[PDB]
Amino acid sequence: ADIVLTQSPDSLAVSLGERVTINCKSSQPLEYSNNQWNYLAWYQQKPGQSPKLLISWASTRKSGVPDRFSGSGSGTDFTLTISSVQAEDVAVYYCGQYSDYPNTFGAGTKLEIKQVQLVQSGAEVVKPGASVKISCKASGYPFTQYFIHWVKQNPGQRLEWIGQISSSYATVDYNQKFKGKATLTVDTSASIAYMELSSLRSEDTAVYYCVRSGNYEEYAMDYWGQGTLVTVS
Amino acid sequence: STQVCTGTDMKLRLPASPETHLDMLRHLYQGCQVVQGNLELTYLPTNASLSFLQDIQEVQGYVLIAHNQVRQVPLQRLRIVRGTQLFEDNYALAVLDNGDPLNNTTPVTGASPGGLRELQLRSLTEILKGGVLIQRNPQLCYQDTILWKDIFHKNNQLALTLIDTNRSRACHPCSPMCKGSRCWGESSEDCQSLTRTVCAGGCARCKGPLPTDCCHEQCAAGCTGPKHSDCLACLHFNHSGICELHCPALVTYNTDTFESMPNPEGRYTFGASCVTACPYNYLSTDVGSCTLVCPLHNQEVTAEDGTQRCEKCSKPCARVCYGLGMEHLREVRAVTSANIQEFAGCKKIFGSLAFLPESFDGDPASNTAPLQPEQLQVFETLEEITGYLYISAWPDSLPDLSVFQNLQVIRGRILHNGAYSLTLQGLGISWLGLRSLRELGSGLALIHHNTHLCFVHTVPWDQLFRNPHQALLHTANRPEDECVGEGLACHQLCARGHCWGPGPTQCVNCSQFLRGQECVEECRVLQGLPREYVNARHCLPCHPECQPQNGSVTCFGPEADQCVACAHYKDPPFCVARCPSGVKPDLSYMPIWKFPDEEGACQPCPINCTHSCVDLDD
Ligand SMILES: *[C@@H]1O[C@H](CO)[C@@H](O[C@@H]2O[C@H](CO)[C@@H](O)[C@H](O)[C@@H]2O)[C@H](O)[C@H]1NC(C)=O
Repeated sequence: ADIVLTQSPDSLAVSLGERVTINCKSSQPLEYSNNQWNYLAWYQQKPGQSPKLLISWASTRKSGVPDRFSGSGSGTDFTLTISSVQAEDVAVYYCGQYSDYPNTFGAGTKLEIKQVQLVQSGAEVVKPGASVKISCKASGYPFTQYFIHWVKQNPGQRLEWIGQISSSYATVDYNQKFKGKATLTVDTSASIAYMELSSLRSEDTAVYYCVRSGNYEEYAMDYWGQGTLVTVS
Repeated sequence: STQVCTGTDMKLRLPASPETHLDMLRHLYQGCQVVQGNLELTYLPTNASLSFLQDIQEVQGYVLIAHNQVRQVPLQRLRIVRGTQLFEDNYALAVLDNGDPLNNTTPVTGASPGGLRELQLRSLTEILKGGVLIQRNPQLCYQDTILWKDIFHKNNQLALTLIDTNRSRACHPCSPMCKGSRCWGESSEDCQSLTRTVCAGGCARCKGPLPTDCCHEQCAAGCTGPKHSDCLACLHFNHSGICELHCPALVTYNTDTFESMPNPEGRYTFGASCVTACPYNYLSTDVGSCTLVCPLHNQEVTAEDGTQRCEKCSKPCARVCYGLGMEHLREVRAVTSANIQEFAGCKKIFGSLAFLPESFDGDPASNTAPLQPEQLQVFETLEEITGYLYISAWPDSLPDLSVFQNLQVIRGRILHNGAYSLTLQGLGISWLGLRSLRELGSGLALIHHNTHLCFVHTVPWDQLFRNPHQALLHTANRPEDECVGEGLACHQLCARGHCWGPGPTQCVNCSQFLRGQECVEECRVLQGLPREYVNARHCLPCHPECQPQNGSVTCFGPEADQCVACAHYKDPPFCVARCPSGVKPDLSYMPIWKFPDEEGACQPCPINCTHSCVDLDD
């Protein structure tokens, strides 16, 4: 059974300096047998732009993100808390687990008031029933020492994990939901990952994000590309 | 002794016969605690109990783990790798080509993929010499988290690391119990314990942060406390618990003169331990070492008991027969026409003999003609091979290895592939025929792919073997029962059914009596053409001057004095044909002049000086 992450506040409108919590419950515990690590990340999508990681391992905070943002929880309920929300902090915040395949995300929570670079290819308009091959060019890091994922974000703005390719051996894990639909490739000699959406229909209208991931403490997906919008006629 | 096992020395070369390759490893390491060479684990399948490696603690040479589809290799207890031999001559640990990219050979939804996953070396805290090579394991994790500079010894030149980290699998972080984030695996038991970089000043190894925690200067992998006696591994020699830099010498200085061994305490260097006597198959030098080849200007001598030693050639060092892998044959690799004549009239070969196709086929660019089967009988006189014997090829006009029918011992001090003292493959001989062979000194025996070879289970292999971790490995020879079916079974006189081939010249022990090299029912103790006696089950001839005794026994020993009753004339020393007349008894002694009696007795006769009596003769 696939891991369902359900976030508690659909949306919060709130005053500057006020304190917020955002909650996330999963259907199974987001831990692994061998470790006490909790396989949950929090991501921030401020409108206009790609999601960014703030907090992995539930407890652990990514370097660079300010101290107000704090990760709490273990087992099956995790909560993000912002000590005092600022004007920079109006965004949609996404719960995200990486304990079991397929990787799943939460519904989102929009808050309101009152060097690595993955450069995705251009936007695309596609006749239903045809196919398209989106690219992603990595820079600023040793390519072969990291993985590459693909994540779809649809019109209503929820996130679905498509799959992962090893950038050295080209091996790929898929989500079953995308087995016929997507195929991941990598030209390792050029630092480009690719994805090929085939037999496109209306529900493939979405934005397709390319997301890096690494090893050990850097297990969770950290850096997203700018996105490619694929709209079908 | 078990707990000591030989090395291996095959590198990446494929198992000679794969069907028995895992078997060799299990025999070779089942009880082993110290490998005295290289631990090489190559070409192991995915579902392969390697449960037998669980006790390995030291490795004298290098550790190679290469071309295996197995997921885990249980070397958890392995503590030190001294790197006396190095893989590629620059690596004590080498880990290559384990996961296969695999080509979807398994179904698309494989239960799981192959390839080593974690190194799981919870105890490796010392590499005395050599670097680390890790390449092309796609399922491998944590290789890069380890701090290898901690493992390499203070004095380890060649402390280089080439560690590919391309993986098909993302590695879960080290268990949270491992503050520092260095671990051999996902488990909380896999945390890299530190013992060198975390040390107090002016030390080499330590148990912890402070100077109380510092290990004795003779420790090597750590310590449970400060004293020698408290080490985990000794930098040099484990003198029965205490770790010391030298073994006690064997010439003490008694206060009054250079007396002999403190040998109630003096010991021999054997690997990284001090021992009282060298183990079986090793030689003793006078410099307190156990060796496999003697020092220069020296000779192998023996002893009535069995022990072999080295002592000086006080004369010129008498010249010897070197085999392949010794001196002018150091790198030649086959017995050929160019060198066959060098083994003519040798009782003992220092080195090895291998016979490959190139021996008997041309190789005309070399200009060495093929070896003729007639030439092989150069080896009739050969009693001892110090190295190994290896036969990939053999004239089909020869049924057996009778050419070597006087071979008594193969020492196996040098071993083919590091593992095998006797190998025979692809030959189509019909029986072995090594009637004299009584011991394989070291190593295993590998006899495979000999279509017509019978007389393998007839050999009492267990009584050739000395050290444990020796075995016969055999497959693809002729089916045992296809042999007795056709009338090839031991001679009826062969004791307990052990022979090397057809007939009474091939028994191991005759059941009854042996005349010469043939088993017989009766010696000729009574009715006999030539009269003979028995001695330790042999028929040996009586003296030609004992007289045949029709009905009764004719002698009691080989000498003439031993005779029952002489056939001509007697002189008290023994039975004689002719009474002595003036033979030289000594260079400067009087001549003995005697004559017959009617009684057969030689009696002396009366003389002066110049004319004597020889039965009426001057
Ligand atoms: C040095 O060699 C000793 C024997 O030569 C080893 O002692 C043995 O220790 C085991 C327990 O580990 C006992 O069961 C056995 O009877 C014997 O005492 C010792 O382990 C070894 N130690 C070092 C420092 O090498």
